[PDB]
Amino acid sequence: QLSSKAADLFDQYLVYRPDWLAQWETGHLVEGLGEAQAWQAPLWKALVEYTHQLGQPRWHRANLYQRFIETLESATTCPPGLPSRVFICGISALPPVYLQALQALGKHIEIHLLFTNPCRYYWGDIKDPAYLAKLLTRQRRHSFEDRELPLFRDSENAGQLFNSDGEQDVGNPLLASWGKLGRDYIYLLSDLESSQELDAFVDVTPDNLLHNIQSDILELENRAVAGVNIEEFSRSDNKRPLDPLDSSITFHVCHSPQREVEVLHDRLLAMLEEDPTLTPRDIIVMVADIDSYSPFIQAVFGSAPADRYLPY
Amino acid sequence: GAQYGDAVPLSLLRDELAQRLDQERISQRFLAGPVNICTLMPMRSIPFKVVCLLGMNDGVYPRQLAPLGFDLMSQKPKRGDRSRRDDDRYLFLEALISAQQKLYISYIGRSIQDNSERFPSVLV
Amino acid sequence: GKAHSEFVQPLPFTLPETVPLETLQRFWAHPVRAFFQMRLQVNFRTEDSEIPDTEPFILEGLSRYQINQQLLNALVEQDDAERLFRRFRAAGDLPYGAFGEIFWETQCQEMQQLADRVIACR
Amino acid sequence: SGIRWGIDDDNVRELELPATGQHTWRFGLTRMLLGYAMESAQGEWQSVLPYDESSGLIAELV
Amino acid sequence: AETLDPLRLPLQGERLIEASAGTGKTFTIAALYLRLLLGLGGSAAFPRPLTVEELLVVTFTEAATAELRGRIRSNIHELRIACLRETTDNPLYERLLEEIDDKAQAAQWLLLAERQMDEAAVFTIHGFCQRMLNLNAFESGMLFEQQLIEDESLLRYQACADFWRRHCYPLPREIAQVVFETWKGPQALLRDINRYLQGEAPVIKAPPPDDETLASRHAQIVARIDTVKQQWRDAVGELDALIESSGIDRRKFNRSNQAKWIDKISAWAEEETNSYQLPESLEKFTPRHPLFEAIDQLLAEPLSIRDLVITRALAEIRETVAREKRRRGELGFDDMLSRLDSALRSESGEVLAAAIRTRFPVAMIDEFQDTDPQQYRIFRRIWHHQPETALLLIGDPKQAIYAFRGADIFTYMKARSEVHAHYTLDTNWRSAPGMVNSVNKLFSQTDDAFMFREIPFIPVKSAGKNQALRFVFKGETQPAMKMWLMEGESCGVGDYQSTMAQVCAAQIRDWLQAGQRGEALLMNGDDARPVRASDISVLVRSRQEAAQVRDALTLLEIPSVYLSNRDSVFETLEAQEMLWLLQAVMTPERENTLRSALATSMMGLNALDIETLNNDEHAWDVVVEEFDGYRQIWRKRGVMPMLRALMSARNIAENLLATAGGERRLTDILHISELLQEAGTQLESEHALVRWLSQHILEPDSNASSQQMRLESDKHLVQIVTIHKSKGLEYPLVWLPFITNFRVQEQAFYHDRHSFEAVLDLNAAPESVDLAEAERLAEDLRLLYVALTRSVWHCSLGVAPLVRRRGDKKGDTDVHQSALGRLLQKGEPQDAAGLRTCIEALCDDDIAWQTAQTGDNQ
Repeated sequence: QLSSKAADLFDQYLVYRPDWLAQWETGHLVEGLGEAQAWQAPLWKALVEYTHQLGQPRWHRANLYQRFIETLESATTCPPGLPSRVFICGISALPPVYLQALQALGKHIEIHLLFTNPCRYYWGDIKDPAYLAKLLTRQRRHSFEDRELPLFRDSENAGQLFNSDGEQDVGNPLLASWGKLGRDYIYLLSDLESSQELDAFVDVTPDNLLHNIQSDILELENRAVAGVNIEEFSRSDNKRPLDPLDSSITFHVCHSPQREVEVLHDRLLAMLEEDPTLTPRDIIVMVADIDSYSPFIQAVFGSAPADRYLPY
Repeated sequence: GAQYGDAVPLSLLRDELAQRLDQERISQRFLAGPVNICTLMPMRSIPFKVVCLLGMNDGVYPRQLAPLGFDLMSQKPKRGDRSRRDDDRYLFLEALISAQQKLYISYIGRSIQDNSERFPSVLV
Repeated sequence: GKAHSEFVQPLPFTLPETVPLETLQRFWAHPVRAFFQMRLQVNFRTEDSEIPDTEPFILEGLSRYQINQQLLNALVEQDDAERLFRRFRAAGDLPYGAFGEIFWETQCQEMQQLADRVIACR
Repeated sequence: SGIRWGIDDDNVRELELPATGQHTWRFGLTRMLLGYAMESAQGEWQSVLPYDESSGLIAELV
Repeated sequence: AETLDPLRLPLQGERLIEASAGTGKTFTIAALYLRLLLGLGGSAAFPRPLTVEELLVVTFTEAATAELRGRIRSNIHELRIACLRETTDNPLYERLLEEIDDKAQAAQWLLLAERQMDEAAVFTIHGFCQRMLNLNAFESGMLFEQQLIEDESLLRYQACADFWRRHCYPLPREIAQVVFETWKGPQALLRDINRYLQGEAPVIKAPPPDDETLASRHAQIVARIDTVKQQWRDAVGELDALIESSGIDRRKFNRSNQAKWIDKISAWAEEETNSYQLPESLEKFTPRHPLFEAIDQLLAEPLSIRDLVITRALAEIRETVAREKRRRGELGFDDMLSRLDSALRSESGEVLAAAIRTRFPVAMIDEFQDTDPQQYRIFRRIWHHQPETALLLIGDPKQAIYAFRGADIFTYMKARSEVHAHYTLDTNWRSAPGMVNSVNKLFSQTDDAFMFREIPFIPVKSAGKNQALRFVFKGETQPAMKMWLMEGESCGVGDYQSTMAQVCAAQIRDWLQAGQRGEALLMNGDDARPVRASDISVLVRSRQEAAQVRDALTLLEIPSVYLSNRDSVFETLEAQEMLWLLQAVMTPERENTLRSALATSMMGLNALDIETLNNDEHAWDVVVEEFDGYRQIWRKRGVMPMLRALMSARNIAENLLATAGGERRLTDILHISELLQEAGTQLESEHALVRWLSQHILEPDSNASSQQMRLESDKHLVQIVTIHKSKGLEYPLVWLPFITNFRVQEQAFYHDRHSFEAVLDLNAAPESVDLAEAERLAEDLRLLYVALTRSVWHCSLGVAPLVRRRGDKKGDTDVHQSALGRLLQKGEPQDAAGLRTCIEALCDDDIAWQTAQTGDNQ
């Protein structure tokens, strides 16, 4: 058990903290760490000593990509025997050393990153006041024009970027509460030197409740009413209204998971019946944990009679 | 191949073979064509017209995994960290923005045992 | 929906010529059970149970009822009980040693108490 | 037959229990084979009472 | 000994808050949580504010934890917006807005703390220790994956079989006879020692020597009686007692039989003739011999082997089951606490003791009645000292109804001494001022109503918002407590349960008929509502008298729902039919056992239906492929696709609905079908599910998931529920008929008045018996107090002067040996003549007493 746990921890260390392993190879400690390094360091030192003593190959991940970036820094336009073109999509979170390797590789080979985000304007963090002045350059569109974060100077030089952390006034509590990973990742992305960026965003018109939510979460504006003054608290009709027969976003409460699956079955069947143009290639359903829920899915979708049996 | 030398009791091989046989999965038919049933797959974002979720009560979503108890990176955070809690809370927003036409969210409110009370999660 | 019809129904049947005595005995032991288990050939069988987890440390039910019947049938003929005791200890349905000895000593006493007034009019 | 415990005398003595010499698989198979050999009413042979049932053409299962 | 202002509570050292019932205990912890979360209080507050991840709440039941988390979730979301608006409709938060210096820092702190609410540290006791042991692995000694189990009975019995096998078998018969006399087998032995083994092992009074073996003790007893039996033959043979009317001729025959009693050596139970052969007996009824004082020695302290056998069993069974659990690799919920306790007791884990108090610099405990000595040792070792880290305690010092589970009140009794501060809350917000005055008046007759100085008096003040709750019936009003006195001298409560248990049902029927006719009313202020046929309830002590009260109500034609239905689902006819129905699928060819399922009451056929199918061949041939496909579906997918196909194909759910009460029976099929899925996700052998079901059929365990569900909610009958399952619910009308009978205890097991340990004397010392009996007397009083935190409007009860002896005319009673009789007789033995005016003396505007009514009103 201890051997397996230590192997997992050394795999995570090798992928995330190269400099600690580089220092422990020499033998000195690293100041500022907590406990357990006093025994974890000579363990790794004896491990690398033994694996050199057995005659096994020496190269590993850290000293591999370090010398890779070192030899990619100074070379020709392209060494022979490499893929000319590549597309990379579906990326949200990778270790920063992968981005470093991609930065070193971009000087020689054409690459593309199809990064996705639920916002258009910049919503990252800040390090220093000198940082944001560098960020005031221009981003272009695919064909004709350029664009940038709104109200170019007074907002971001104003109390938007608080002195240490990021934007204290993001607005939308949904984004400000859920996008920690996205904010850190876009801050990591926006700190390169050869980064040439250009986007293509499709606007959404607000007609349904879900479209209202998407528009408000994209344009970075709040629609909440705290009710500060007496007139604001008294009036109610200043918000947007909705039609009372809308079912764009609904909710349902049950008592047992079997009853939950039955309710979803009948509701999905009713929606599929009332709407003509709805192919079952489109509807997907996600669940929290499949091993605790698949028997009931098997139950309903085996006991469904063949007259209106939908496949699964 | 790792060049061990001593002997081993049979229990190690027994439970190791048990865990190795109960490890393999099947992820073949995610796009068969009918309605798809799958977990909230990490590192995934596909547009769709109708998206439905189950099990949004308290203490189940997001997952609550304690660390190993002597981890080094858990005391000095950095930029490239990947926690399960943050991963789930990002995947929820991604699933919300991935919808196109409708949405459907459900949880469990009343315990069937004695008609007590439950609560949904902080996200919903 | 429609409710359940009553189970009892008039039934055609023709009386045979010869009937055994023990058939009448098993019928009149429990007539409803007999109607279920010989007329239309069903039996609500308690299915074959699982093996008991250990040797019986103490005896109840039929496991001592047939022992009592065998002991009474042996004692009514005024024969030796030690031979039949050896037979059961060979068969393997008695407690190991002293507990089985004490069990035999009380069971033989009670069966002899019955057998005295049994044999008083033989 | 009455078979409940482990296999043999080595098994019952390895776990530090008294050798009762009964209710084991060897005892049960010996009883069943002796019952194939003779009838049960004739008496015990080696403090084992033979088993009446298996006498016909069914005994290959033994 | 003083009240509490919740804002004015200093959070330093140790604080203990005694809170009686009818308090709103949940509405007190949240206020302290909100106060401590930001750090209000000035001179009586914590030095620094804390984030939500640094706070610890330990609670018993997950149903309580999930509700408490939601309550704090609502309170934070209210107070944050109230801080922005600066005006609040609630006086509590209006008061809390006084000390808030910054009306912009709070809006940041609360908003930042709200987003971290999902992983707030509020756990149960078992989940606390597992998380801490996983966080601190090396110094504790925990494995990293735990196959968790909870059924500690099968291993217990299996290991006890080995002890009986290896420590009873090689005895000779002359010794083993006495062993056989007391108890036959291991199954009989485990029943009387099962409750001692669980939890913490007790300490045995008068331990025998640790090497005295069975044969040595038996031979020592033999030699102990040998000298008296040898030397009695010279003691007999002289007239050393004066024969008179006091000198009975039967004692002459007694030593005439003692001459015969000098016969052998293997006889164990001595005659009773030796009891009059003592200097302490014959002198009060001369030394007379040098051996005459020896029998007085050997008849003052009894003799047996039971103490040595039990002591030799108790440690070894616990050792063996622990060894087997360690070898196979499991760990118990009753074991993790003891595993943590040893590591905390040892000196290796002082760094652990510092690390846990660094991470969790606060501690509060929910309800504190189930304070195990294992847990209290941990708490006192961690937070009683090591200052500038405070602890809070919320406790309800009475009502103590988890003694059978394992809760001990002596831990709280010890814990009250060291803690200094004491607080009490008064406001009920729940019931009538007449009820509050009744429950205050009933306990003022004698001080120290529970024989304990360590629990105080009970002054409770009613609320002010609801100071006008009145129940009016048939013109005039109705007082609070109405007790029913039994006519006669010496009658059992069984006589009530047979005859006069119908009186309560008669009053209930009169109340319902008057309520539906607009005679009775339920009213507050000036608004009123009629009394429904639902909210009236009756409580009993044990399950047996539920049958004794059900016939008293169904005779008067009111159906009654049962809430104490701890009967397992496996005991009904449906499981027995389901086993046959499922096994006939497994055997689709054997025509004898295939016909079992078609004759069932679930399937619904008739005699003419079976008769036409037995003779025909093709109708028989039809069902073969139907069952063959069912077996294939089971072998392919699972139990639910197999079973629901049968539930749908034969059109049975609709047909059962047309029958009388088929909806009542239909729920059990779905309950059993649900249980089979959690069975088959664990078990993988397809054929072994049948043997799993037949194994679970035999023993009816009373676990959680094996219980029934309720059906109706549009209307409700009279609800009957036991005391233990009557916690924290509001009841308008109650009935407590049989709260006058008792049941004395026999086994001597008490707690020491100073050490507070579980001392155990396996002998029968009456001095220890009295100490073990006083606890039983106090717990019945506590349960009586449990019975009276109900009945918002009106409460009623009965009483009966039962005398223990079979005769009637003796001039005394035995109800003062029970709970209510002692506090009504002021600690004195009285009779009916001394109790008649004692009942009527304290009656003033709150005690509407009536005589026994041997009749039927409708």
